[PDB]
Amino acid sequence: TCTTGAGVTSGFIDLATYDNLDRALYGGKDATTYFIKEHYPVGWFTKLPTM
Amino acid sequence: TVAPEKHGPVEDMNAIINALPTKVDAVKLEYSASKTNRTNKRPGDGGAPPP
Repeated sequence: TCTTGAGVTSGFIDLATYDNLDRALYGGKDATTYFIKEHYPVGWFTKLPTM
Repeated sequence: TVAPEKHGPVEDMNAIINALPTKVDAVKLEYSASKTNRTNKRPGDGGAPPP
């Protein structure tokens, strides 16, 4: 492989690391994920100071 | 007068050989990641549609 090269593949070892504890904590079909933010609408309003 | 019998060393094999599939799972995950297309087949395109 490459030592000094800035490679992203080094994290594939961490990805492959997966045990019973990791299965219990992470994973799952219904498990939510980051990098994806759910968006919901909000009310339409305004504000202004008044004497 | 007899054919000599050859076997393994005095030390047990498993302690040296060991077994940990983290490397092969890392390789498989890297290959699966690289399976998806990562290059661009439309150079000189500008794939932003007009507003």
